[PDB]
Order: sequence, then structure tokens, then C-alpha cells
Amino acid sequence: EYIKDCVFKDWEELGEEIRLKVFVLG
Amino acid sequence: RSGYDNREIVMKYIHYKLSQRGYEWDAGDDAEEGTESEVVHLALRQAGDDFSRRYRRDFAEMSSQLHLTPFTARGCFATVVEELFRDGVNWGRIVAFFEFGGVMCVESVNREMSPLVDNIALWMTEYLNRHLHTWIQDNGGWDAFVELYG
Repeated sequence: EYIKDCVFKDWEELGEEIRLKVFVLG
Repeated sequence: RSGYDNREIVMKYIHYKLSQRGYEWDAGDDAEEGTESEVVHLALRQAGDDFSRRYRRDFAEMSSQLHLTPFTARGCFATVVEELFRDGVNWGRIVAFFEFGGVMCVESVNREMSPLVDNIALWMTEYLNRHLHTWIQDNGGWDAFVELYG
């Protein structure tokens, strides 16, 4: 109490960006 | 003690990530209290650098997405990581995990929250030994990864 939704959104956003940049083999 | 190897991998990686930006930090247990830690570090470091160039092409630097408090850190780690691995584990995902971990440590020192480095290390260690180990063991273990970076 509390993380702002605004910050939570950013982490969600960060996570997906990360995933888009992954090469499977490394 | 497969868990210990994962712990020392994490400890060395973070040590060098911080060492190379002028903050000293050391949590190795090898003694007092070409080793796996060192050689895996070097690969992790090369694979993570390729990641970063790719990433930063297209996106703002990850430190600006963190927001950065002793209260928020646990949530931040847990949200990004769980998001990263939700539909699976592969080597590049593991590489991004470590890279992500690293900038959190680096930001923590930046934000004058140095002690957080120690929380992040142990979060990374237990995430490895709880959720990543089986997959890694099934794909030739860490040795298969280092050899991809010869």
C-alpha cells in the first residue's frame, strides 16, 4: 500500500517489451 | 548444491555488473565461508549485451520503467519476471532475466538504495532454483549455454 496503477502499468509494459526482444537461443 | 551453483552464478554476475560501473559488492561464498561462476558470467555478459543493443534500439532504457523504491522493488521484480516467463522458458528469456536483474541492481545504487542489491540477488537466486533450474537441467545445463558463447 501502495504501488500506483501507473507504475504497475509500466512494469507490464516493460515485461512485454523485454519479451519482444528475446532471441530464443540467447 | 545445484542450487549453490545458481547462487554463485547470480553473485558473480551482479558483482561484475556493479564493479564495472564503480560500485563494489561481493556476495560470493566460494571461500572464507575457470570456475562455473566466472565462465557463465562471461556468456551471460555477452548474450546480455546483444540483448541491450537490440532493446535500446526500439525502447527507452529500462531504468526509466522501474520507479524505484524499497517498497516497490519486490513487486517490480515479481511482475516483470513472471510476465517474462509466463508461457515458457528458453535461453534468451534466461538471458533477459539476468539483464533485467542487473539494471535493477544498477538503478538501486543510483537511487541510493544500495541495500536493495542484496534483495535482488536473493530474489534472482530463488527464482532460478525454483522456476528455471528444471528447464536448464533439461537443456544440457549451464555448460550447454557457455558453449554457445565460445
